[PDB]
Amino acid sequence: MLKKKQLTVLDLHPGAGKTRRVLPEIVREAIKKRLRTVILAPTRVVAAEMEEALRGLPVRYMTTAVNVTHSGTEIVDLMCHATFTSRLLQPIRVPNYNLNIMDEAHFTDPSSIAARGYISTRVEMGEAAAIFMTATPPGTRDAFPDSNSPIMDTEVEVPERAWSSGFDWVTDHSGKTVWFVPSVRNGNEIAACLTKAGKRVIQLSRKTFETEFQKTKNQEWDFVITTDISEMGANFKADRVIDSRRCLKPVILDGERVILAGPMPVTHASAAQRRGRIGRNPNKPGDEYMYGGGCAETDEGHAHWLEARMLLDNIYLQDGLIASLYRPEADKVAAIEGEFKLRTEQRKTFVELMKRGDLPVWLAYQVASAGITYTDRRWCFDGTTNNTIMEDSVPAEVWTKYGEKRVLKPRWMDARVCSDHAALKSFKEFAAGKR
Ligand SMILES: [N]C1=N([C]C(=O)[N]C2=[C][C]=C(F)[C]=[C]2)[C]=[C]S1
Repeated sequence: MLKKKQLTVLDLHPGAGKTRRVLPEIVREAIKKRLRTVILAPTRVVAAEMEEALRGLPVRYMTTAVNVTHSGTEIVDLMCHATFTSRLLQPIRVPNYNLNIMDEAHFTDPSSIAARGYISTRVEMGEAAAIFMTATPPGTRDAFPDSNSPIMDTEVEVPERAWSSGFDWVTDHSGKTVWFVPSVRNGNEIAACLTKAGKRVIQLSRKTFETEFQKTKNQEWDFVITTDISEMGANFKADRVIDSRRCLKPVILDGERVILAGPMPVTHASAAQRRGRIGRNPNKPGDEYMYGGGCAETDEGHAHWLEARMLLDNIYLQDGLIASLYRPEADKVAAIEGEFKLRTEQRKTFVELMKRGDLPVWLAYQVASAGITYTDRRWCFDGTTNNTIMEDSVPAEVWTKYGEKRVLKPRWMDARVCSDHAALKSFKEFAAGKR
């Protein structure tokens, strides 16, 4: 496993003990063999759970989610998938790790796909070893894998809007339910319907994840309404999962705009991870999984794989060489390796637009490749009339850094900057030059 030139996929079923049992054994062996090691966590929540499982082992936590005093003698580093990809992109020196361990290696965010591509390329070159830990590796076709205890699987119509009748089974339940919705806006509507019926609801999404997840431990709740982010190792002490089996898919149209297509079916990997939140306790057989549609390979042509190539084309590997995507997920995009490689100054703009600007990868690339500098926000206002961003069915307006009231009409339209109130508020602040 730990020998150079080897990539191992640790594919034990969900709840089999990959993080709490297998991971500390691997880390202990890596420290014994003097292997400079990196452990990659999908989120800050998982990074905190990993510290608990690794307590007593000398690990340098490169995240503010863990409060530890490092001795300076650790040869194992732990950081989030995004942090690893970010440090590779920035001028900062990243050690050439002998062993690369990725937990929740099924994560399909652009920085996670790019991290897999880089690490797998290093292993292919015979320079390093890697271990990818996931119950659902890329290409998996089984939405119903093994579990610690039997699960009641039921195909049923699941609401995606508020309802007045026809779904008594949803509210008649007396336990705790984790409900996967296709979007933040869809979750808001269902959460309001359940709150009106007397239920205590917590909502989770990528932007509110660390703060709102704490509420699942600190208070009594009846429902957790979440997007696909809870597929990445978040654990709940729940009795039931309700799964719409739907997700939004960012799609690049004619290479000039990004729309959020769907809702459409999730992959089998996503369905298995959603179901995998329950059936984890061998002492409580009969947790329920209610599912509202079929699976499909909706990752083919998904913007995230093209965005992963934009990231990889701008990471130094060796001379003019470029890291390829991890082989089982390479056909998800039709791209030319190196097509997105930027010159030094435009690359710095690209990185700053993502890191400080908080823009999606595709949108950051359009701005940087056009030769626009980070602080120049004229492009947020000079697009075509069809790129007008709407807020409450009326064009969104902002006061520019010059003091002029203008309609938000970006030269490149990426639907992710206005998919919910929180995203549109952050994009308005960016267009106004507030960051
Ligand atoms: N899962 C769930 N539930 C059911 C149960 O647990 N059951 C049992 C136990 C034990 C035994 F021995 C037998 C059975 C409820 C709620 S959640």
